[PDB]
Amino acid sequence: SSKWLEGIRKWYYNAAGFNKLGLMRDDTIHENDDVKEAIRRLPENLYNDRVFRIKRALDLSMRQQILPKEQWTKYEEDKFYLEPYLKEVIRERKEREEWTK
Amino acid sequence: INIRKTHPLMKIVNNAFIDLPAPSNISSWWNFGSLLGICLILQILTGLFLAMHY
Amino acid sequence: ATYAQALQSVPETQVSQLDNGLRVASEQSSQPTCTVGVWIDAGSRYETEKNNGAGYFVEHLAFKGTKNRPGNALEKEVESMGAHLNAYSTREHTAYYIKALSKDLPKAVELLADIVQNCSLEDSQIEKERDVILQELQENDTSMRDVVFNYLHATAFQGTPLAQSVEGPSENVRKLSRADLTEYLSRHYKAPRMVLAAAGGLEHRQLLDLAQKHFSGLSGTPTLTPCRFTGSEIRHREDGLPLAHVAIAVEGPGWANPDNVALQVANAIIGHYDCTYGGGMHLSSPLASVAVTNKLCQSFQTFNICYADTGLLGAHFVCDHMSIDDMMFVLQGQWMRLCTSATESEVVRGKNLLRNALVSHLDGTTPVCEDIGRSLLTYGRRIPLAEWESRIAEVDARVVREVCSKYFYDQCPAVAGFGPIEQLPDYNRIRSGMFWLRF
Amino acid sequence: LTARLYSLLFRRTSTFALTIVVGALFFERAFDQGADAIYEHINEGKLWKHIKHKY
Amino acid sequence: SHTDIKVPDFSDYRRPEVLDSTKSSKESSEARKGFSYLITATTTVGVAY
Amino acid sequence: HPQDLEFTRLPNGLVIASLENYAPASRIGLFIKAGSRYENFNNLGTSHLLRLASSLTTKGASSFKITRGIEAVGGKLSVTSTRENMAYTVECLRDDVDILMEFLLNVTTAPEFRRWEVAALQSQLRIDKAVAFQNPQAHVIENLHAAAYRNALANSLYCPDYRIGKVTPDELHDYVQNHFTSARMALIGLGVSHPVLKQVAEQFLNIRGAKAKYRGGEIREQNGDSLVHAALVAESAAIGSAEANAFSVLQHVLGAGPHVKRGSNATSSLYQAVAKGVHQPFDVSAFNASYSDSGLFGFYTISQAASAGDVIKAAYNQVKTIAQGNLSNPDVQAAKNKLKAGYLMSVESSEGFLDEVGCQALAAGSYTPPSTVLQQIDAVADADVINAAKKFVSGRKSMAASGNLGHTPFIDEL
Repeated sequence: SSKWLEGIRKWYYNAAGFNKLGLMRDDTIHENDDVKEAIRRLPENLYNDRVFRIKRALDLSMRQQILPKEQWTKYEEDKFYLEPYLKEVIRERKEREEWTK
Repeated sequence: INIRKTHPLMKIVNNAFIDLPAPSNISSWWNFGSLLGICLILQILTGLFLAMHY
Repeated sequence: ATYAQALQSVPETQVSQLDNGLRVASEQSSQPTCTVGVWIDAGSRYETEKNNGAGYFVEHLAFKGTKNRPGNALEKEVESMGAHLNAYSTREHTAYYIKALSKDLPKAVELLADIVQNCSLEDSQIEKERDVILQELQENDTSMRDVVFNYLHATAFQGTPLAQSVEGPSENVRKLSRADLTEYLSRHYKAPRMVLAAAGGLEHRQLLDLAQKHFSGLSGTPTLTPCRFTGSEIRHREDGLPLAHVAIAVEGPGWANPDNVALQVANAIIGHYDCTYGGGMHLSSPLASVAVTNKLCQSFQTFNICYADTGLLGAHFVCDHMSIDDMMFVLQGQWMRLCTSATESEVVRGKNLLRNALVSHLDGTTPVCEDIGRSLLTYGRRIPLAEWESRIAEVDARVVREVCSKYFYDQCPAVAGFGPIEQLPDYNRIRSGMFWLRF
Repeated sequence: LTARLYSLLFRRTSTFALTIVVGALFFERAFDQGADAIYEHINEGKLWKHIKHKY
Repeated sequence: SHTDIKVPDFSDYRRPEVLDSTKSSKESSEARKGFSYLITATTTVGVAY
Repeated sequence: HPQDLEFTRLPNGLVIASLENYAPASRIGLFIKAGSRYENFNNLGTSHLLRLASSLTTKGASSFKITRGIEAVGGKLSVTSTRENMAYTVECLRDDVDILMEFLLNVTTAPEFRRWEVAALQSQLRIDKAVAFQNPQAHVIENLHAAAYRNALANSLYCPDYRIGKVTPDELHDYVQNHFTSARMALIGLGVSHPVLKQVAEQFLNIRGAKAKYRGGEIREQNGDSLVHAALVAESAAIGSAEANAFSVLQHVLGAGPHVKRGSNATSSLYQAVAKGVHQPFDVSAFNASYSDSGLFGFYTISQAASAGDVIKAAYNQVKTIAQGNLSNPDVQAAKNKLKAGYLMSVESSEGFLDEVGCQALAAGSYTPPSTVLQQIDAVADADVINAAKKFVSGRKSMAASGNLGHTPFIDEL
């Protein structure tokens, strides 16, 4: 049911790692032409928040130390900001592919 | 556009041999750099075989 | 409706023949206008060596006086009846046309027939027109484009009189004498070579009778010979120019082949992209997407010129001096992709664009009347829209790759470079990269 | 002769590669046979095949 | 300017087959192509052997 | 072909002309009264941006689908505009009209306006501005409209310098939302049927600032190309009036561009007066642009840098001696036949037919046949000509100038 899947998602989020290093979902994505296009289509303040969170994470991995307990950006306030832009990018990439088929 | 102008090895080969701005004046007296290069690789290969049987 | 119902309603181009060497062509239509033109097949191709461009000298000296109707009185009567008098000339042909209303047709045939058969030369006016031609060669050294194309013809047809330039050398201009120009008039512009066209909401029989009136007694009774396509290179190193103008051409078929129809489909595929088009990235032709994505060219026109079963087939691109070789490579890649790996969707798109371009062309007074002219120059008739529709439908992709392998693959081009063109590689690179060895 | 040759063997690259390899093998055949023939013809007499013919 | 450009002539260099200005060169093209490509083919055959 | 086109007015306010000739050249024009005069100082130079907005994404078809569908059916989408009006024209075959109609519906009734497209279009704005203002005549006319109006007609077709890049798509949202009204649209179809156009423009739009005062003044462009371009313009008349048709008679009296190619142009008054006075090469023509609430009439000179003042003085004395009543009546009929030839053989092409017929049917709220236009041309007297010439001499002065200004009368001897 719904109580099972949300418990699994919370367990995998607490054991995922990027909650410890002060990131969100969209911070930990791998980049191709499409993902870098979606990064290029970002709003400006969200882009600056993204690069500040990335630079804090690189700092934390530099001295190999985690932020403390309460400074973890926890579950269910994670910002899915890159979702519609990258969603439309992959959709239009499939549109180009199935047009040039 | 091109694989030759963009690949980071074929850039070296392109700016060495394909699109090198060379003079329109030099005679057979300027072939000898390439002649020493081919003599050197010939010496390398024949010396390699002679060193295999020695 | 559809193609059959709409293409069925088109006027038949009512032709007639005046019996001294005159071909008259009326197109009765359903709009209140007239366009009346005289096309005489007289250009540098017909001209001798020591009179290069005297037909241009004629189309300067044409309107400035005749034996019955004076020159200022000519343009005075033009402004009296509300007409639009105009004239132009190629290396082969010559055109004098009038844009007016169909009731002004008798005065039109009057003045224009006096222009045909009774021209003259006025020596003070001939010195003034000599100075005008000098000033206009001066002010038409400016525009680089027809400089490039005259430059291209002169390097493409070397030695042969088909690349006699349109206005000759300057010393030739300042010695085109009175006796030699009257000799030129007596030799060329007379009997076998003239089409009188009239397009609009007009009539055929009364124009036929008044042309029989005005063209009574022409008394006119060995030329148009083939030439050589050499294939060569010329480069103008001139670094005081802002952009680079490079054209390349192979030998084209001419008029009387379906090969010309297949190459019109190919030049509908490639075309003339120009940089100021709304949207540049997502264009259907991949050459357009590449050349805009890397921002290489400033324009390119890719086209066909058809002289009398001869001519040229090629391209001119304008670009900055840092995008010559990449533009050249992707142009050659498009040509050889039409040759060796010709697909179907590109032929579909080329047929759609060629149909739409020709239908949007054949409308208005001037393009339809010049269609009548350029039809009856060599065809022996005027071809309607339906026959070109059929000859578009008669070609699939297999004939397209046959024609492209027939004309483009592994050839001897003609290259004209103009400007800051140092980055263009040497000619044998264009030769050995012109045919695909699959890189 | 010439235009037939360009029509047959000089249109696409793979056919050109095949015909130059086949020309190389026929040249192998005729060139080896002619070279050995002329070499042992100018060395007739005190060559080993005469002694193998005797013995 | 460009109308004064007169191209030099190269009959000291040209082939004697195409010393005919009027007769167009859509005909003797494959002759020259097969001639030079036969020379390069013989070259490549010898080098490959 | 005994057929003719059909006027219809859909009750929200829009104007549809339909034509069905049996030629396959099918054209759909859509003209909108949302020109550059409906923009203020906050959004200077936005009409050029919105004109270059062909490749947008639409709510119904994304931009790749739009550009490739249009160029795969082979139809042409051009957009042409003046200070009053914008024009979406699409031409194709009659087997190519439904899907291109749907794309044109997408372009009009579906904005999205996302940001990266706006920035790439800013770069395109500087490109098109360079290619436009590299011809001097358009720049002189833009400084002229900035030199005669103190109000919304002094805005430009194109965009000024500092607003390139700074303009945001949110102003595009606001302007397109509250300036594309259903009562200010003209759909002009040629080659397609009437009720399909009626269904489309009936179910597929569903939507729905002061005057420009004369200013008087001069604007100078020190540019130094030895070619003086001088436009001397006063205020004339609003569009459609018989006085404005008398101004058309007046410009055909004074003289236009060379109808004879390489012509002395004896029927022109200004060019013959100055070429009889000045033995230098030049060109002098008339100019008239009449508008929805005001108008502009003047004469436009192109000349050398040495003797521009002789040109301007001789032209002004010629305009005064014509305004004091010296004009021959068959020459007036020759000017009326000039206006006849202009109105007929300027719109006999399908481009000009679509353009002027749609602009009138959006302007005048009706269609007018050509023959009654020719009769209203020929029904103009001579006292209107004399009074319009006196109105130009006595009227206040607007001047645009460009080039070597050191041989120009400025204020005093205008």
